[PDB]
Amino acid sequence: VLHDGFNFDPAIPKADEPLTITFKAPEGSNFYGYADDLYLHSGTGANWTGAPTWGDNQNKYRLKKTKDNVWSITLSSSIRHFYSVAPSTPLQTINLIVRDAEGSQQTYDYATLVEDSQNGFIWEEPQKAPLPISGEEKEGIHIHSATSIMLVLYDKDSQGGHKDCVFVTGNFNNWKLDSRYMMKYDETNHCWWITLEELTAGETQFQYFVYSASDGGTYLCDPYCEQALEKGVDTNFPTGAQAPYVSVVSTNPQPYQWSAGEFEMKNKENPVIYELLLRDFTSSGNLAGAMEKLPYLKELGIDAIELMPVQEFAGNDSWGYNTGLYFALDASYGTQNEYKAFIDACHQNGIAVIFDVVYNHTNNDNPFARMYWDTFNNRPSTKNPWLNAVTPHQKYVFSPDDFNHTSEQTKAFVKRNLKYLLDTYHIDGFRFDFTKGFTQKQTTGDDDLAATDPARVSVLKEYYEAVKAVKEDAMVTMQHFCANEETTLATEGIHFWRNMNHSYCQSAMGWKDNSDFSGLYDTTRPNQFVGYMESHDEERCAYKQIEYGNGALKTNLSERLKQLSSNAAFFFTVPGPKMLWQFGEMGYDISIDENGRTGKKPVLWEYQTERKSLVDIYTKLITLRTTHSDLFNASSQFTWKVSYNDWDNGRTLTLKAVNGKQLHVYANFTNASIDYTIPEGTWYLYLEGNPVEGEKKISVPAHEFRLYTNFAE
Ligand SMILES: OC[C@H]1O[C@H](OC[C@H]2O[C@H](O[C@H]3[C@H](O)[C@@H](O)[C@@H](O[C@H]4[C@H](O)[C@@H](O)[C@@H](O[C@H]5[C@H](O)[C@@H](O)[C@@H](O[C@H]6[C@H](O)[C@@H](O)[C@@H](O)O[C@@H]6CO)O[C@@H]5CO)O[C@@H]4CO)O[C@@H]3CO)[C@H](O)[C@@H](O)[C@@H]2O[C@H]2O[C@H](CO)[C@@H](O)[C@H](O)[C@H]2O)[C@H](O)[C@@H](O)[C@@H]1O
Ligand SMILES: OC[C@H]1O[C@H](O[C@H]2[C@H](O)[C@@H](O)[C@@H](O[C@H]3[C@H](O)[C@@H](O)[C@@H](O[C@H]4[C@H](O)[C@@H](O)[C@@H](O[C@H]5[C@H](O)[C@@H](O)[C@@H](O)O[C@@H]5CO)O[C@@H]4CO)O[C@@H]3CO)O[C@@H]2CO)[C@H](O)[C@@H](O)[C@@H]1O
Ligand SMILES: OC[C@H]1O[C@H](O[C@H]2[C@H](O)[C@@H](O)[C@@H](O[C@H]3[C@H](O)[C@@H](O)[C@@H](O[C@H]4[C@H](O)[C@@H](O)[C@@H](O[C@H]5[C@H](O)[C@@H](O)[C@@H](O)O[C@@H]5CO)O[C@@H]4CO)O[C@@H]3CO)O[C@@H]2CO)[C@H](O)[C@@H](O)[C@@H]1O
Ligand SMILES: [Ca+2]
Ligand SMILES: [Mn+2]
Repeated sequence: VLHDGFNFDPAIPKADEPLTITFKAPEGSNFYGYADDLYLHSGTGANWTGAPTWGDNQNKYRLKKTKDNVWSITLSSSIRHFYSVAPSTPLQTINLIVRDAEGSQQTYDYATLVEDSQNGFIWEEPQKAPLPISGEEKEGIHIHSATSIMLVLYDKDSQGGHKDCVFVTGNFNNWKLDSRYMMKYDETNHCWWITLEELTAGETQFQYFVYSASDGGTYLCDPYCEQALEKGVDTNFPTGAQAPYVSVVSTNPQPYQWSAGEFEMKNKENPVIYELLLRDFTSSGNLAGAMEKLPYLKELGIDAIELMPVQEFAGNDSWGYNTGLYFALDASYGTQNEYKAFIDACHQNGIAVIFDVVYNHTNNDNPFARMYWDTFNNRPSTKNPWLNAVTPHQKYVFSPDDFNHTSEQTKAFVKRNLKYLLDTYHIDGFRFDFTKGFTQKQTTGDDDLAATDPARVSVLKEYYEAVKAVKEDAMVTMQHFCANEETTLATEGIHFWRNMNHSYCQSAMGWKDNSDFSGLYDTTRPNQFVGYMESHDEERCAYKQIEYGNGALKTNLSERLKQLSSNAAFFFTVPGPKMLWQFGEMGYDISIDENGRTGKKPVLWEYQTERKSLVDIYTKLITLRTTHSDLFNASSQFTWKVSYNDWDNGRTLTLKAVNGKQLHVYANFTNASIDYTIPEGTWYLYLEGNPVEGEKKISVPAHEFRLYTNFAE
């Protein structure tokens, strides 16, 4: 009798006996009805000792077809002799891939356990025992003492099944599988657990080996670790450990001393948000480099820094939209305490901190993925309780590992992670990446995906309410781009990205086509829409000038900075929260496609002095929202003429406070001077408080604006 996949004679592989491996292709699978022989790509232990060169078709690697959909191979003399393993090396796992002769079609990483009598690895029945703790955050790493930690690993698949055993391996047992480090299973709580005793204080490194007869075994780290080494990044990644991740825990942490107490976001109803990628914001690409620039951002007058994703992402050179671990921040930007110090410094400068967080998808490195994996199709198992096997929204497939947001396990994980980041890092709110992806509906395009999904609306409220329960003044922004759902969710106090990049690129270039600014201001709830001329996802307004500008806007820096300054006068002057992408204030004009869309960008701090005239305008316009905040109250009456038809005679905006304060802006986006009659009144050129007669007529040069207040300071 044969199960689907790999079968073993002897049933329990023995390191020092021969082994017959029989592979049975399951129905639908890619070798189902395959006619020819298959080949074995295999090796022992974490790093596949003795693996051949991919495609080596020596007879010793041939699996003979013995029946329909059944192939067999014998590892002769012994397993140890087959892989040339030394007699005193514990041989505890065998990793198996079957492939065609061409090395084109294949199965994916699988392992089984090997008993090594000769070296003292004898199998034992795993014990059942009750979890000795209770409560809502049972899973993960509990520091019991300087010398002991309890590990708790959730294990229940979507078919109600679980693994057969779990070993903990690490620096404490030289990365071996050992019967003393077998976790006990609690069937009521659906958790493996163990206490590691007799650790030396300092740093414990570990991973799990999880095993079932039906799934085989796999190495994975703890999803709740706060610190991880990643193989290919950390030079000290342990030799005995398998890629990708090793969990790190200190039983004696040096705990960060937070300054003073109580931080509140300034201008909290309508903040100016600076979107920052640590990788490209400074030459050092890290927190320490960014910390040197907090004085610059404070003077700029911003209310909040939005950090592009800092949760552990694949490798160390990324935008961050490829999260492998959610409770560990990426050590390429710095240590846990450097993240706290950076956030503390922001706070001490008056600046809030928002984390960009990515819950649509994770990657193949996530323990949640590795726990229940399909080794035939290289994607999450259909039994995976957190992840979809196949992305429901086929228009947008950013990784193989799409979260199921109708899973209770997924929802509990996201809420616990949002609470963790608020409690540990003292952050001020969240920008949720791609909330449109929090859906189980089968779709193939933009319109079917964008149609209302009441379950998507419902889970986004749940996530919002979970954040508010922890910090009632936390700012929750969602990158959604689904109009009907945004109306419902904006009513609850959720903020939404309002993408005005297209219009302000067109105006920056001097093209009136599709230049309508009006989408920046939602007339119903202007404070719920975070409007931007630029984001990390879009082309730079100052780059489009160079590539496609009308006339002098291609070549004349002076004129380009005037036009970008006029854009800003039609942006920071508008009620509701606003976002700028790093260096827009200094006319950053490298194409998004330079060095590839997500590639490292040039770091051009010399632009801060060479385009200081634009930095000054941004600073004054942003600072105006602090010094005259009563003007930008959403109660203020706001009117503007910013359509396709508002061009040859200028664009206008007037903002009128209930207390009688007024702001008026005129701009000429054209390539020629235009005559304008200032509206009636006594006006000051606030960016210069020198008075100006209203009902008076001026010539406004190409690309320039005039800003007027009916107050002098
Ligand atoms: O380490 C390897 C590698 O991994 C990474 O790559 C992952 C991807 O990252 C990036 O994509 C991100 C965005 O940055 C993020 O902001 C977010 O953006 C999504 C939106 O959430 C989603 O809604 C959708 O937007 C659509 C929109 O829905 C639709 O309605 C319309 O909207 C317009 C409208 O048409 C218009 O009228 C106007 O009103 O404005 C609207 C707003 O635009 O069109 C929108 C845009 O199409 O899509 C966007 C993204 O475009 O979420 C994603 C993912 O979290 C990168 O931009 C992307 O290139 C990366 O994918 C790359 O890598 C993948 C595998 O690794 C691969 O599958 C993919 O093909 C490949 O290109 C890291 O971040 C890298 O740094 C790293 O090296
Ligand atoms: O420090 C030791 C060592 O560590 C790292 O390599 C080890 C891996 O971390 C470990 O997983 C294991 O690698 C396995 C691999 O996981 C497994 O999938 C298989 O790899 C096959 C692919 O399956 C197969 O498709 C083919 O891959 C091609 C790929 O198709 C092609 O598109 C292109 O990208 O190149 C690939 C390479 O030929 O072949 C590979 C096998 O080559 O088997 C692997 C084991 O052989 O063990 C690795 C070695 O210990 C580090 O990456 C390595 O530098 C370090 O020396
Ligand atoms: O009346 C005759 C003429 O009128 C119209 O064309 C003129 C436009 O009205 C005018 O604004 C100006 O066009 C600008 C355009 O507004 C501006 O955006 C820029 O266009 C660039 C894009 O910015 C750039 O991204 C790229 O667009 C590509 C895109 O990358 C690609 O993926 C795909 O979508 O195709 C697009 C090209 O179709 O390149 C364009 C440049 O082609 O600069 C434009 C001017 O260079 O000038 C137009 C006349 O030159 C009508 O549109 C036209 O049909 C009539 O013939
Ligand atoms: Ca990383
Ligand atoms: Mn999704």
